[PDB]
Amino acid sequence: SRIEPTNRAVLLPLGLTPEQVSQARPMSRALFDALPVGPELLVPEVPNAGGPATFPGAPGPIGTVIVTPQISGPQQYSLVLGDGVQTLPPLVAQILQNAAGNTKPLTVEPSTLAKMPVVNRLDLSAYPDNPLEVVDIREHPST
Amino acid sequence: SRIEPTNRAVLLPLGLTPEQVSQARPMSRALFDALPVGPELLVPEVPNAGGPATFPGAPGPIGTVIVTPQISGPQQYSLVLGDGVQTLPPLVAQILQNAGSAGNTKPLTVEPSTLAKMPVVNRLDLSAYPDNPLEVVDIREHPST
Repeated sequence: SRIEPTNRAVLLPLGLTPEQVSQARPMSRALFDALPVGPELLVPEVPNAGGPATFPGAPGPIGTVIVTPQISGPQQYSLVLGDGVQTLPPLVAQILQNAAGNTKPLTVEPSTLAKMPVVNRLDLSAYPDNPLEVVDIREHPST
Repeated sequence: SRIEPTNRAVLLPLGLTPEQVSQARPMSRALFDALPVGPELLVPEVPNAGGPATFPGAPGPIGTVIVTPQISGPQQYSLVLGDGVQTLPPLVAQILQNAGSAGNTKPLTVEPSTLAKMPVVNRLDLSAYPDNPLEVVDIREHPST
């Protein structure tokens, strides 16, 4: 999956550094063809951000982020889609929380959030669960 | 590598103590010649310190330490040079603050959106220092090397 050096918004949550991105070692043309391609590691774009929602009871316009606490376990983050909401993992939410944007998401009650319709339309496959454990090539010269 | 007992700014972050260093045991001439010499453990000499930056929007004078807020992910320290900023390892940032204190005790906190505009530059060598505290061996239990 492709990455860029200037995009502090995606590097900072992921744990990468611009130097560590620009100074990486070369790769053979043969290995580059064997590996299947993933999407760009970029801030996931939301279509028609700021528009009105299709469903009743929506806490806000398209592209806004909503969060609800729990009695136990972590807080459940979510984003407003055109036809509903989709739950997002913490690391994905941290990407969106960086542009400036709002200082905090819309806080809401668990029951109303459970009553709203859930949709799945934005791809999360490329983003991980925790900061990446980047292998230091000087000690591991082969892949 | 050489180190001096008067430089409290470097002894403390590494995990050394002035008395401990002064009471170190002898070394034979035979072993002194065998070991290769490495660069000295001293405070990094940042060039042209204190002047204004060339690039726009610089958060402070050349040589100030910058950090980013913890809410946006693991904190990355950096140094502002004349033409841009270069990253710093955690252990070295502590030495620059302690030595370059002159009464100041903390860095300037800046957000990612304003940080991303600053150009990246690499103009000083910093690979000598380790990335974590020194596990100094208590010589009474290991008198041979």
